[PDB]
Amino acid sequence: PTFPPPAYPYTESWQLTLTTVPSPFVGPADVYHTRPLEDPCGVVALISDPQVDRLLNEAVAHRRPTYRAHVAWYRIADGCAHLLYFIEYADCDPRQVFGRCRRRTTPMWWTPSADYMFPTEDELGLLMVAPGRFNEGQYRRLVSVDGVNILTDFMVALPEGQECPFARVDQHRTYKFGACWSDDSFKRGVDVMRFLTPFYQQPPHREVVNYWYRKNGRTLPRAYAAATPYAIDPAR
Repeated sequence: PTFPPPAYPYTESWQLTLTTVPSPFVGPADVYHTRPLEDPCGVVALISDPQVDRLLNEAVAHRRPTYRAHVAWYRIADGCAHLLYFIEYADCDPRQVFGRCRRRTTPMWWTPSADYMFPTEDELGLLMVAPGRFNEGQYRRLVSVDGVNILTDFMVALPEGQECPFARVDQHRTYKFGACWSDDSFKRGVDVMRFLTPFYQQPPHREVVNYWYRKNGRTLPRAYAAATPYAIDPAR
């Protein structure tokens, strides 16, 4: 294992430059498939390298001392998207790992999902812990650096008749996924804080979900295999 890296000071705010959620429909998205669970109470890894390092390298090549960024996730439905996650970064260091920034917002979450979903350590993936089957679907990631957008789709397939006995299904029954927004709605403006809720940064978020997982007798994996461009064990 490794010790935690050294801390660096940053300013946390509710918002930075964006008050509305960026449209997820700004371009085409490469498609990946999350790896099937070995058992229903396992962890789904929405992980795939966005190759955002290219954009940081460009900042260095043009001798720009900082970069700006944001990350958003969405559930894609027919003709519209449900909100899921949004965070913004400013005064970021292009010679450090993504997200090493002097300014960042609180992550903004769809709270029912935040009960069992949280970002990966590098902040560019999501982990989905012991999901109810209702979580099946198409998850889009937006990674943006200096106004350049990278889009990635993650297909989450969960077999019919398989569900974790302690899956979080209570909040979904009450709140579901929230409203669904078309491209034209994103263009007119969907207010971030109107529909999403400020939340913990990734490390305490991970540990809050981990506490629930461990209380139910399960241990988070030490590593997570990336989503693949092909489907593994596809159904019907």
